[PDB]
Amino acid sequence: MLIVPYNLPLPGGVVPRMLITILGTVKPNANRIALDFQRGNDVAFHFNPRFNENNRRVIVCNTKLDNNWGREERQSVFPFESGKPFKIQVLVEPDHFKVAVNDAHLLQYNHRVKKLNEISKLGISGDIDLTSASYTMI
Ligand SMILES: O=C(NC[C@@H]1O[C@H](CO)[C@H](O)[C@H](n2cc(-c3cc(F)c(F)c(F)c3)nn2)[C@H]1O)c1ccc(F)c2ccccc12
Ligand SMILES: [Cl-]
Ligand SMILES: [Cl-]
Ligand SMILES: [Cl-]
Repeated sequence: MLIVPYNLPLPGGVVPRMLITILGTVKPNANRIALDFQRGNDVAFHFNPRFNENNRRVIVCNTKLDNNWGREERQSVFPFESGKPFKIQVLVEPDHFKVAVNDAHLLQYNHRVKKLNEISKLGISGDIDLTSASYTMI
């Protein structure tokens, strides 16, 4: 019910206490999903489930500055399943983005991009049916 890739404007950027909620369903034969919190052409926070990286499922997080990817942060907890509905919650906290999937804490990602108020778009892409994408202040 939303078209992927989908752009969600974040007006005035992000700020601590801002909660972003993404609902959708992973496609049957999924390979990849990405959420990109963007500051212009930079990617402040890339959140990238890979369903088949050398026959392993991994989430890769990173930042893109001046077209260059930095040091990846990985982990092995992988809550997504092909064919199944998911909820991703991204809570902006003072020193990191905090991600929970299906109401279970997954990971945190320390802020590398410091101008939070310039992180003004969220891109959602890859092998999903996207139901909804929104934000609220908690
Ligand atoms: O391409 C690999 N790595 C290089 C780069 O790593 C970055 C993070 O450090 C971004 O994820 C880069 N990236 C990812 C995307 C992307 C685009 C989309 F439209 C999506 F829907 C999506 F989910 C992801 N765009 N840029 C990626 O190309 C990669 C290397 C070795 C392996 F073995 C891989 C196995 C499966 C998938 C990817 C690989
Ligand atoms: Cl910055
Ligand atoms: Cl700021
Ligand atoms: Cl896409």
